[PDB]
Amino acid sequence: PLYECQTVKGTLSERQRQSLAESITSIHTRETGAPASYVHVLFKELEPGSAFTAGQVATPAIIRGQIRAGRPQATRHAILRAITDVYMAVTGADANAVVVAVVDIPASWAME
Amino acid sequence: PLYECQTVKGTLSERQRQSLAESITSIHTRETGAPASYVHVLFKELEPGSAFTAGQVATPAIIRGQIRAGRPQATRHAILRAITDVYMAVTGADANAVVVAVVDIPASWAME
Amino acid sequence: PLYECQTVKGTLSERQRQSLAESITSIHTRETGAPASYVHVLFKELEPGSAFTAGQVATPAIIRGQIRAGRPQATRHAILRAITDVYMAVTGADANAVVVAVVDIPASWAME
Repeated sequence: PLYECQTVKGTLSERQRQSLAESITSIHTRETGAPASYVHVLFKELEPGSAFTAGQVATPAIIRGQIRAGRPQATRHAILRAITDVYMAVTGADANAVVVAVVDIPASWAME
Repeated sequence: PLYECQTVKGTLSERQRQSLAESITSIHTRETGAPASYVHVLFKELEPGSAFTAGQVATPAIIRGQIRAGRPQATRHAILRAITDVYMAVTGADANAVVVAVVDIPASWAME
Repeated sequence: PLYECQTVKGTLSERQRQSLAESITSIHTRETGAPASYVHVLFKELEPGSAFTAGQVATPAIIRGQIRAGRPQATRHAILRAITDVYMAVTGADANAVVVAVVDIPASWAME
């Protein structure tokens, strides 16, 4: 599985990144039952004038996760809820300034 | 909905990113009938010599958009065309060096 | 066709990026029968400490390829194993620290 977090530069500190990484990992290994050694979390930062919401300069938080297909929605939704809650708990950011998406990738489409 | 623009470092200015963000937002809100508040546009730059076309160093432009599934193909094509026409007009780029993709995301795969 | 390579900043030399760009382009054109002019390879770098495996900081390598739908699995698999072998040869990375994915995008969903 691959989780990518995109925020405007200056949003996350090193401690917050470390926290989110350990948490997101634990969330996946708990909701899916997979070994952590295959769970990858990536953090990317955007320049202040490179993030827009409704056509205006903003600071949205986008977290995207690619997981393996063959899982019920209750599982995906559980991951969505947990990831959403933990980011808001770590950063204190607003809910509508946070977007989380977990998509399916067929196992036949990946090689690890 | 999320739109991401990937170009070589130095391609877009502040004014251009503002224009493209406003343009993409307007195009999406019209064709899909979705509010602007949910429309997010991100800009990412690539280091010189890290973008390749036909095995050689080039400056392609990649704009990818993840929208809600359930809308007809004519709607998607209209979004594809408009974004492509706009980017070429704003930047002056070659059509053969511009790639736009609008993929469907199931409504229950995202949380916001 | 679009191939993105995510690594920790400093992992790939410019010569390594060149070699990977050519071989990946070569593999795709060999297995699909598509012109090289449509093949785009992008190299993105992550800041050290912004890339995590399990719970801690690591140096994973993510190569994601977006190709067009309508092609059989054997084609995609051949691309997957080839890219995997080539990357581990060029860089010397561990197989457990390398992830390759090749996803489908319907021709109606892209424009170039």
